[PDB]
Amino acid sequence: GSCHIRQDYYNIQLVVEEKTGVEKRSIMGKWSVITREGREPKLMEQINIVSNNSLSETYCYNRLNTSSWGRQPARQRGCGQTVPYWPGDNVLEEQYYSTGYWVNATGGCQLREGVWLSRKGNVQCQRNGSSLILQLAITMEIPCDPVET
Ligand SMILES: *[C@@H]1O[C@H](CO)[C@@H](O[C@@H]2O[C@H](CO)[C@@H](O)[C@H](O)[C@H]2NC(C)=O)[C@H](O)[C@H]1NC(C)=O
Ligand SMILES: *[C@@H]1O[C@H](CO)[C@@H](O)[C@H](O)[C@H]1NC(C)=O
Ligand SMILES: *[C@@H]1O[C@H](CO)[C@@H](O)[C@H](O)[C@H]1NC(C)=O
Repeated sequence: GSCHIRQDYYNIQLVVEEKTGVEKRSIMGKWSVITREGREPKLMEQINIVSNNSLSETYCYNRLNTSSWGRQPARQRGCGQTVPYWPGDNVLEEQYYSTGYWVNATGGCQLREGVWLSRKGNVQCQRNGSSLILQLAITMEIPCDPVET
């Protein structure tokens, strides 16, 4: 994925174990939470590179299958929409965990069976005040609440 070298202003404080998902306070690990100035925190993989004719490190927002973590995200996003996680949701393109980081996930934009998070979809609804648009496959449960209060 997108890679960026560590800058001296980065204050890396959180590492996550790839398979187990254990979070620990540390400055250094294979998967670390990186917050580039202004940007959302992201879990990034340390990768070996050649840069300016020398061996080095960089950090890349690479895909990570979080199934073995055995814990759910607080939000997910895919196909240009970000939604709260509701139990029953499928894995989307990225997952946000409550300690505070996005993970590049292994899913897509199918939120439930036959229900896609699609900006050009046919159903508008909300989850906890957050607006979303769904595309439904051809009864069908709508996994969200009406916009009317
Ligand atoms: C999640 O990570 C994957 C790689 O693990 C990213 O996919 C690659 O993105 C780069 C550009 O950044 C392309 O050159 C590659 O062809 C893509 N595929 C692979 C298999 O490497 C993906 O873009 C990342 N997703 C997000 C949302 O950042
Ligand atoms: C992620 O891992 C789980 C457990 O091994 C597996 O069932 C699932 O298919 C994996 N997802 C992808 C996209 O490989
Ligand atoms: C979001 O809404 C659902 C259903 O309306 C509810 O079950 C859930 O507790 C809400 N979550 C929060 C954080 O309010």
